[PDB]
Amino acid sequence: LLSDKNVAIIGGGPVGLTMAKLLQQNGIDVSVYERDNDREARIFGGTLDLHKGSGQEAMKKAGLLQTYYDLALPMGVNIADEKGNILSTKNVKPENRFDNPEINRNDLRAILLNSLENDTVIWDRKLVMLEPGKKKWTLTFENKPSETADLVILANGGMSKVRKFVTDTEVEETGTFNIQADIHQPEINCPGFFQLCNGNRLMASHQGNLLFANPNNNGALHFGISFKTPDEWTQVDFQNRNSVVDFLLKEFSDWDERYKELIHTTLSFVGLATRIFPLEKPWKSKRPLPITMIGDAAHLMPPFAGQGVNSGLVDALILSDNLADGKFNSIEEAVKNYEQQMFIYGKEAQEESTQNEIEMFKPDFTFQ
Ligand SMILES: Cc1cc2nc3c(=O)[nH]c(=O)nc-3n(C[C@H](O)[C@H](O)[C@H](O)COP(=O)(O)OP(=O)(O)OC[C@H]3O[C@@H](n4cnc5c(N)ncnc54)[C@H](O)[C@@H]3O)c2cc1C
Ligand SMILES: CN(C)[C@@H]1C(O)=C(C(N)=O)C(=O)[C@@]2(O)C(O)=C3C(=O)c4c(O)ccc(I)c4C[C@H]3C[C@@H]12
Repeated sequence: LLSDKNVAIIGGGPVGLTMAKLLQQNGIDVSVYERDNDREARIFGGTLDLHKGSGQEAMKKAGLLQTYYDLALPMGVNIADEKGNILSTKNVKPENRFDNPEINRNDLRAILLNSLENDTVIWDRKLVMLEPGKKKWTLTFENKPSETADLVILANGGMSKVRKFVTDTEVEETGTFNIQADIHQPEINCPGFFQLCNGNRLMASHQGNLLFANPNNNGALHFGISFKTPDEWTQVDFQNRNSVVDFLLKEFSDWDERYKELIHTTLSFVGLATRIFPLEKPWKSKRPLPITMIGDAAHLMPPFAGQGVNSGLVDALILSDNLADGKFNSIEEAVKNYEQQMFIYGKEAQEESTQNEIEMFKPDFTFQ
């Protein structure tokens, strides 16, 4: 159905690599073009958890579920207030494979990459421009040779700049903001807080500020602080750690010293306004050649419903299935169908994540 043709996946995240695998195992010629310099580029962020009905199904179809279980770490959850512990949900042994197990992002990438043929991914390729030829797409990469493909799948994340041939829809800010950081040797560097986590994830919310932590992301503590974006904003510089610290100390002044210590020992902070790429409007029905989008390029949504990668890996599964069978008359029909399905579950997820985002920042929120 792609019989004499080649496919170009833009972006080698979890969604794009998985796409690559499901396509490659059906004999389809595919390349992944990835901005990052090489296999070993550190991916910043906390862990991902694949769910039994969605994410795990993609891995299962990929022959990678067991490997995901082997590397993934199930975790409990503690809910704390701006000092003490309010609930402790440890994982029960029949729930430990179950829509739980936390995996590190480099670990996940290493599983996917290893499952692929050699030289499927081409590194150090930043797609800047896309241009429709007669029977093929011409792809322009910063300071590197251009390439052509019959079908482009955009898997290049929520801030993809190369979406115009699918949709004119734009990324939007939702009104909240996130500060993320890693602490190494958390047991040395934030002892008291590491001891509150006690090997579990931790969440606390108080007076509009939400704190989330995972104490064991391959031995690093990853934490996030989220809040309604200030009307003043931006007016904090994420390059000057001092300006961030000062801001967080004002905001967190009521909180226990163990949380303050977290802000104190962090070397480097990443500030990111929550964004949504809303599935508000249908995508373009007239397109010059075959192109589509999966993952966060398709449906970037706030990270508070835990959804995100899961619906992206479902996109992978539905799309590859659709491309394989030759049930459809044309690539263009296969894409249309995938997109129809994705609009439905994607909108579901976006509503869930939006409503949770609203719920959580509602002034008097508590996690139970
Ligand atoms: C702070 C934060 C916390 C999150 N927490 C969770 C969570 O707990 N659970 C969850 O399910 N989701 C979470 N998400 C969402 C989740 O991380 C993403 O949904 C997932 O990584 C999306 O996969 P993706 O591969 O589609 O996008 P990405 O993961 O963003 O992959 C995009 C890839 O494309 C590359 N790329 C970008 N531009 C180009 C280009 N021009 N050319 C070539 N390559 C390019 C990038 O290098 C990257 O490799 C979170 C997101 C954020 C920001
Ligand atoms: C991205 N950032 C806002 C948060 C974060 O920093 C962490 C983390 N552990 O560092 C996370 O754990 C996070 O990625 C994350 O995983 C979250 C969830 O899984 C989640 C959920 O599944 C259902 C309801 C709620 I409500 C949440 C909270 C979300 C918090 C997310």
